[PDB]
Amino acid sequence: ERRSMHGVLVDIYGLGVLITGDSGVGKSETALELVQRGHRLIADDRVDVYQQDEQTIVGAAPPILSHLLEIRGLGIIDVMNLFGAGAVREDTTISLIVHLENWTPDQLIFDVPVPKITVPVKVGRNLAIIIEVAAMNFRAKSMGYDATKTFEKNLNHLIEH
Amino acid sequence: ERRSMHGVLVDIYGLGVLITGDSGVGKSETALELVQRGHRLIADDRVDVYQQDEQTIVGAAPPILSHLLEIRGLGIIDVMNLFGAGAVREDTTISLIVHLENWTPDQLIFDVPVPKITVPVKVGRNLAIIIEVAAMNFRAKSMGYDATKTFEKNLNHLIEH
Amino acid sequence: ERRSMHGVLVDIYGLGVLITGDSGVGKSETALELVQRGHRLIADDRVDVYQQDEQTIVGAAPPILSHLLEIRGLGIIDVMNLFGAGAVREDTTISLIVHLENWTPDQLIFDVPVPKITVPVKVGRNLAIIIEVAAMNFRAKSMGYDATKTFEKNLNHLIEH
Amino acid sequence: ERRSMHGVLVDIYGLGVLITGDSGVGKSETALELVQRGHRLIADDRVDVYQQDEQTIVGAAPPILSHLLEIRGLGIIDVMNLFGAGAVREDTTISLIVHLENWTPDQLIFDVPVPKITVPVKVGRNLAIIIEVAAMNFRAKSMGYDATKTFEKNLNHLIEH
Amino acid sequence: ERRSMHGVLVDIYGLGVLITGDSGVGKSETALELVQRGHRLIADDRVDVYQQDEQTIVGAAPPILSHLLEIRGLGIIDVMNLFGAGAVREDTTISLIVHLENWTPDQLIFDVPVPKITVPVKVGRNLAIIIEVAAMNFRAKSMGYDATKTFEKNLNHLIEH
Amino acid sequence: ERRSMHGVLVDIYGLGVLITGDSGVGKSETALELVQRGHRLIADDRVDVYQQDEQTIVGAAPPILSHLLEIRGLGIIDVMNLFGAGAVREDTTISLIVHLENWTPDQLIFDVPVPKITVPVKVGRNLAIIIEVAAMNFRAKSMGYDATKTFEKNLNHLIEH
Repeated sequence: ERRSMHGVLVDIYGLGVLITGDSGVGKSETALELVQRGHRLIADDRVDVYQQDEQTIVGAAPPILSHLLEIRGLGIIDVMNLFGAGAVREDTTISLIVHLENWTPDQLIFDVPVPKITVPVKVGRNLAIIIEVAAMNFRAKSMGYDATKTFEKNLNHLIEH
Repeated sequence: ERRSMHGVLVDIYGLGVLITGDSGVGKSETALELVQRGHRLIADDRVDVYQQDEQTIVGAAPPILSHLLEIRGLGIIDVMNLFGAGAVREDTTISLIVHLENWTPDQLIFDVPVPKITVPVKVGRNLAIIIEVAAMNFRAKSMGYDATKTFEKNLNHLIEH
Repeated sequence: ERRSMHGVLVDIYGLGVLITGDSGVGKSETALELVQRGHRLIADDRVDVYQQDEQTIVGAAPPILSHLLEIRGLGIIDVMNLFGAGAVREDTTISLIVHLENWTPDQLIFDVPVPKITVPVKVGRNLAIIIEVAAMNFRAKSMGYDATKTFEKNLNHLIEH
Repeated sequence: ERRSMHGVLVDIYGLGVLITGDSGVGKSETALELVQRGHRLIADDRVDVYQQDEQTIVGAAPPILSHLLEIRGLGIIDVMNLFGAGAVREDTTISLIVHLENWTPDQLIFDVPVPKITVPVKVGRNLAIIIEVAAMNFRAKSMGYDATKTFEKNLNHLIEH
Repeated sequence: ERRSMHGVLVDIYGLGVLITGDSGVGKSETALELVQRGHRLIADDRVDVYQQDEQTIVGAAPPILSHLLEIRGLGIIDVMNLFGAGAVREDTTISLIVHLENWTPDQLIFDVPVPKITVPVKVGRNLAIIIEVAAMNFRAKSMGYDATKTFEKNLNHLIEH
Repeated sequence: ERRSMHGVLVDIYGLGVLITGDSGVGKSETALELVQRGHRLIADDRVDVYQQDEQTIVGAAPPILSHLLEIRGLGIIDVMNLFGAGAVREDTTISLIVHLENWTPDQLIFDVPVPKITVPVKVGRNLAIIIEVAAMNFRAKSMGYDATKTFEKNLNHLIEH
């Protein structure tokens, strides 16, 4: 079977990232900068997921929404038109989700245990780049590169200075 | 004759765009990122318009303001100095206006019926790119490409799936 | 001797810039976009300064923090890993400081009279580019190019129009 | 009336530039990097000019060639498809022409006295950027900025050192 | 089983592209600009392919060559070091091959019928961008966008002008 | 005392690089792409060096040549005009030299033992990026990152696979 979720599904560095968060927070706008930044859009506002394996989930946009993105202030926008074929992608695996929230103090998952992170929304923060970094990073670990390793490496430096 | 208006007049993709909005909203700052992004500045803070035809209006900066842009925090700035000749332009036609506002719920015009749009200002929104998109888009339509057409095209897809 | 300060120390255009401001304002996030924008990180959150001359001060990161940057939402991040060698620098001279504040109305200095500027934090303002401009500008003056000169030059224009 | 010419007509910085030169030299390929670099394509391989004034000439592509560009190795290419609306433009004024030649030693014009320059083709030369510079420059002069002026300015420096 | 081939295997837009061509032609250098341009390197100079399905082939670098790239003039280079994690990728599917040749006049395939194209090497041609375009294009077709369709569309224009 | 040399002196990543090579090879053109790429020009065609220490040499342009660059096809060019203050720099230390040559088969130094490398000039090679890499690399080593280390690291992989 399949299901539907809110949020926009972009493709960053070939990494399926599903941006989620209470309406108005800035998911469509952020996905627009990401697309403008060379990344691929799959689904905006509403996403149709269809689990492929027991560890791999796929998402896509409902037929009507294809190649489209709404943005409070300009309304519906065809990214294919404005940016060319490299701004859209039919389907993709959701390898990570980013929940855009707001403010408080501070390795989650979701609907079929999928890597998830939550970033706060506040003045002076480019969500587009933070999501770009979030992806680069997630990808970096998969290869073994971790902040912890570098951190353990720095610690030696002192001990053995 | 001629007249003067508040707001900054940038040139995006050869498209005269006049950014307007209550002081402090971020018109000069936004025009600074647009310039840094390769677009041309014509007039900042105050613009002198002089209707050419009955359908074409032109705008320019008062002599003193030439090549200058003020920014709360750094004061007056000469864009010619910091970015070179490609960051400034003497005059230009105002083909579109963008009114930067704030928040509520939701094809206007103005002083000689000129295409106009209003975008809300709120955390997580790169006004510079939204204005860049606004221009690309306005330009796209003039060529026939519309979200509606793509939308009607998607609708068929289902009907004739 | 030496001392320690809060704030992040980036290197922009070979210009040592120390970003300061009440926690949460967005110094680490902003330094992350600057790094992503090709600039070099020296120290994040905490900086260790060691005056070289009576006019030249140097700053560096405590051994553990080396190559690292924390960001509310992704935690500790190794910029060397994500961006390569050109995103980090061991030490550097602090030629300018930028204090990120908020709101009110409106050529300072500090601990060994060092050029300083204060920029307000508010929606619709890319601190990363403003700091980039701040640096370009500071650098421009050192070469004689000033807004004042251009301003005096524009004034003639009228007088001798 | 109208006429037709060989060469590709790109739009750089809103400046109509008609690239010409013996087949195989690299006009289509170069116009492809320029388009990829954010500039607008008007006509490739063959251009249809139609003088507007006695000082202003306009050029456009024959209907079939619209939005297309051939490239030895990939054949016909639709730039609208690959790059979006901002990669094409219907018509434009030819303000400058650049003749791509080869080698020898060293302010021309043409068919209705139009500013013209000739650049040599040889290993280690990015024609795309040289044409970009050629345009920026042509534009810079129109505003008064000239190498000669800067040169006369440098000369004083010594005399009055 | 598996096999080995000459040429470099880059990842462009998530598209496995295997650049081939007589030594000295410029495969490593070109892959270096592509990496510098944000694309991922998998294997340089020598590639180890291992067919996954009967329609899908995979390629990777021999253990020693990992993260490395030789360039006549600088010798061996670690792209991970210079550009960060986003410049390398362990393995990938070879969806297309580009054979860099030279000169003569003018839909091939190879070892398990894989889409292939041949581009000529000659002054005034940025192989990096042509390969970038080659990929965008190959990808564009898979989605239905073709030069032929646009061409048939232009033809109507006249017939029904 | 002081002396003069041929070649152009650019500043890449704050690294003084002196490009040398038989006239016509493409030093000025290459330095033009580097400047366009955000790097700083110090001296073109002719450089005036003045040894500071016994290990540190400085170079600058003769007063007349200041801010200027000649390019076969456009003649003298003022980079300050076309690109802004960030395209020029008064003086700088020459930390590396790159000799642009041509073709044959294959850790030098010079006039006060200065790190030197020689790169071949041939179709399909972006000298601008190779020089950019050359600098990043030289800089990377100074920090300990070497291809050899990564190479020794890869070798273990097999031995201890």
